[PDB]
Amino acid sequence: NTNVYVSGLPTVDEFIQLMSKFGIIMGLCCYLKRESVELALKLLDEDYKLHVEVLSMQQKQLDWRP
Amino acid sequence: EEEMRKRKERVEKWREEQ
Amino acid sequence: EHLQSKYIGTGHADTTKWEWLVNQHRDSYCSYMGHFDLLNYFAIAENESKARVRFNLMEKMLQPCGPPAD
Amino acid sequence: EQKERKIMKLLLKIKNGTPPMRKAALRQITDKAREFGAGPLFNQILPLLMSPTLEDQERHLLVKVIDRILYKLDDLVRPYVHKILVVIEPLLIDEDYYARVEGREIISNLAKAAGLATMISTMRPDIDNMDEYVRNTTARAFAVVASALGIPSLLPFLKAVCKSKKSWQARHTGIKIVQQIAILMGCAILPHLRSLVEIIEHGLVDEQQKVRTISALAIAALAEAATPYGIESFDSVLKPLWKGIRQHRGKGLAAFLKAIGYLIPLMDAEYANYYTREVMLILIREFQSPDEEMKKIVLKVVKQCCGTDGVEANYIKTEILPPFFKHFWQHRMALDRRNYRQLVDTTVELANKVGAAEIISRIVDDLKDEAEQYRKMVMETIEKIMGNLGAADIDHKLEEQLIDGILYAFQEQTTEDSVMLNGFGTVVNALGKRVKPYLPQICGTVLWRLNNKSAKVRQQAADLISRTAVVMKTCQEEKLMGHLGVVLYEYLGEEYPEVLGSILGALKAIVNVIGMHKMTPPIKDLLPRLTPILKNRHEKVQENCIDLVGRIADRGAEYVSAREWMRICFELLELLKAHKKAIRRATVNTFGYIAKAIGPHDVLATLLNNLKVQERQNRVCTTVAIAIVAETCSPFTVLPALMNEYRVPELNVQNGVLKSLSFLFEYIGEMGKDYIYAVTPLLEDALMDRDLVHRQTASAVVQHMSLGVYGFGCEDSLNHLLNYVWPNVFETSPHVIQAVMGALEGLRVAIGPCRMLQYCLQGLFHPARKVRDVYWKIYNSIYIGSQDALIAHYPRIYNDDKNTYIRYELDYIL
Amino acid sequence: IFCRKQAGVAIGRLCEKCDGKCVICDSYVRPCTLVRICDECNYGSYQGRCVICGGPGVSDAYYCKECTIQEKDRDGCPKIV
Ligand SMILES: [Zn+2]
Ligand SMILES: [Zn+2]
Ligand SMILES: [Zn+2]
Repeated sequence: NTNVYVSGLPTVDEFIQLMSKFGIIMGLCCYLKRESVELALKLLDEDYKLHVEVLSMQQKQLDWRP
Repeated sequence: EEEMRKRKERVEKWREEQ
Repeated sequence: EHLQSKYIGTGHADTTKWEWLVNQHRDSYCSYMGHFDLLNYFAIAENESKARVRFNLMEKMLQPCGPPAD
Repeated sequence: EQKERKIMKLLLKIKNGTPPMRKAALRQITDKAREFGAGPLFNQILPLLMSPTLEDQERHLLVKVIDRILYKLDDLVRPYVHKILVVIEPLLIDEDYYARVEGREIISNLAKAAGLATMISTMRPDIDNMDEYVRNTTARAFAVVASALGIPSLLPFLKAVCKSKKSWQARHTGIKIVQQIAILMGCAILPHLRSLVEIIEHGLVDEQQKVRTISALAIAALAEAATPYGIESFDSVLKPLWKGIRQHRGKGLAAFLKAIGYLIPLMDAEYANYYTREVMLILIREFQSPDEEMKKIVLKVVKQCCGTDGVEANYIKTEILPPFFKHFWQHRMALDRRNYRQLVDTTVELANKVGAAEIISRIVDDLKDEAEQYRKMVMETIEKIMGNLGAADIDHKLEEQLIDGILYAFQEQTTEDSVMLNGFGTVVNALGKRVKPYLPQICGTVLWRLNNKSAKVRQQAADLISRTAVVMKTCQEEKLMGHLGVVLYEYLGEEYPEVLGSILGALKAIVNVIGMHKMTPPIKDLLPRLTPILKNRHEKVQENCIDLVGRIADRGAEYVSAREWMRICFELLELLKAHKKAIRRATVNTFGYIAKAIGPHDVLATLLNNLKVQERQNRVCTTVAIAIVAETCSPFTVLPALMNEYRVPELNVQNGVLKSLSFLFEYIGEMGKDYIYAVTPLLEDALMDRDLVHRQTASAVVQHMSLGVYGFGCEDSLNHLLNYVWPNVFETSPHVIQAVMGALEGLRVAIGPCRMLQYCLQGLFHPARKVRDVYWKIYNSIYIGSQDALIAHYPRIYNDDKNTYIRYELDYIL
Repeated sequence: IFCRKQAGVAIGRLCEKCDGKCVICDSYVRPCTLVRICDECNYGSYQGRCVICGGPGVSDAYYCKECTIQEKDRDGCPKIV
């Protein structure tokens, strides 16, 4: 699952910018890929105290095309 | 507080030496 | 690539046996002229002076393989 | 008429459009030049050169035309020399250096084109002109004429001009030409020097003050150009100059003193003594002179005489210093920047010979002066002298006066001065261990200025800490350094980034000094305060903040949590690719510290998960980060994790580990030798694989492995990888084929040109043109790369009927 | 395209954005050999131009180690044109 819930929040404008650092996104969040959830649990926890618990073109953002 | 005490000493001490 | 043409002795898909060997021979004689030990070897082997060996190599630079194919 | 329009078309295609249009049009003008004729062609070109609108690069291209048409036209220019010259001459006097050099270039070309006799016959009527401006340009024209042609060629003309009895204006211009020749030519004068001096020599003796002045300036210019050689040439003029020094007054004497100042550095030590002493009887008298032009000269002559080897340090100490300090080291001299810089220089040179303490002891009494600008002058002089010579010469009683004065000057300047910051930092760093007794006074003075209300004034106080914390280490360091740091810790909330950068630059200087246990804002309080500062937009803040977080990671890793470091790494991650070189270098160094701090395992696991889920921008940043975690810590800790990411059956993660490996091998360089055998089987899979981008970047890994391991053996593993690179030689996609050429150009170095030739031979004459095109492209890279090495490696090719193809010399035996 | 005229005494320069990149390969790893540019590319307005982009040069341009090994320092004045 790529969906993540977040607590201890301050806007949507803040929230998306804040979470974009843990990986691409297609309160609650929905990442493209599962590993973003590992990054969020490691890092966005404690980041106020923030608190955290658990098509083609969109995938083509992860591509290494030159 | 030494800070201003020593500041005033420096400036006067020259104008006494002058 | 085009810029390789700045450098003599490169080739291309219509380079002939004669063109390629003439560059190998010219590069070889220039190498012999520079490498003092390789020039020593030929002077001793021919029993000839290093100055005449150098001169003979320079004379060979003009037409090292004989005339172009036709 | 229409061909003149073609000149317009050709000018247009030079002045505008693509470089081959310019090149073609220039070739057209230049070969057509004979037909166009000098008259019409210059009637058309000179209006452009006269236009105020013409850019420097347009003018330069028009000069690149003028040179070539002048060469082509040659003698055809002779009727038009006069007209051409008067348009060009003003360039020789333009303040723009490039407009000036361009004018000299075209007068040079015009003088190669036109006969010497015609240049002389053109410019001779201006020798005698009433306007000094006309004479001045004419003198510069003839100097360029002399430069382009032989100097001896012009000598017989100069010999007539300098004895032209009927006009002082003419004799004057002759000697201007002789001066201008020396200014233009430089050391190239030397073989013609005595010929030039013997043209001037009678002028110093003349009955006209103008002619004596210009002849003294000519001799100054020749002596300047000749330095240090050529004294034997000037033996003619030595007597006339002293006979003049003892007699002349005003700017007419300033001219003779200028000449002498350039002659004394040319002399042997015995003559340097005799003639310096001859100077001082008059030069000391001129120390009283009201004239700023004279004062400029006498400081120059002092600098030149005292800089000469012969003159005793004791002579300077006894006869120069007392009148010099009396007349120049006084308040009135600070008022003019010209005199100011000249006096500072002259004084520093006196210090170079006589010693630091002899000069500094005459100056330091004025560090405590009234005037800011005069305190600035002495401070700049002490700055320069102790930067040159250090503290060794200075008495204890002179330290006391230096430091008292330095502290007073700093507490006195109303506005932050760079000079005071320089002087204070220099003197403290020079004195070093000797500063120990004064540290309380220094610290109190800094701390006072660091509590000041002004932004700039606190910036200067923090800068001073930054430059001097190394000296402050000496004693009670924990006590003093610590309170300075607690004051700085308050200013970490600065509204001004210029200031904050310095606060950080001062904190950085403290942690490079203090043992981290004795920190007064504890590291637990320091780091959290810095974490929001890492995100500041301003370069100076980012540099000093990242670099400071660096020293905390390096020196005091233990005081903060693994997770605290982990969050810091993840924020630093994008700064690895920041625009500014300083910010990147700070980020690279300090990510390297924090990777040691965390330990490689979980920072790498975090980086490999980031490498799977971010945009191309941040994914390339993780490839840089993973390589830092390899070069720092252990490479052997990184590769096992990357090997496992490649076992994930998804093209995007697999492609990611290939970029990671490609940068890792570029980055770790010579360390790569231990790792080729381990990474080899991954590169087999990657280079056998169907994906175009796998094969592209596996080829890029092979380039960097190859260039990194050159000379450390491993050619067995690189030969093996060449068997998988080489089949890709017929790939047609731009990115894969350029990466394959890159790999082959790498392997040419590490396996050598012999091997690369052995792969080319069967394709050079293969039936198919599409094999030949590809193989000759590769061969040409090997050939350009390794032309002399290939001599040994070429195969035996047998003779034919018409042609000899054996190399018999290499068949010889000894 | 690269200029490839014979290089001279003039040192190549880089703007802040391109600072530390190798003109030939655009890598930022291990600058080793000072870039040298032809006089024409360093004349007047051209003087002080960034080798890669022609911007004001804040630092000296440096060819990387990988390029120096391959003798790519030797091809001629690497001013991009
Ligand atoms: Zn490079
Ligand atoms: Zn160039
Ligand atoms: Zn640039």
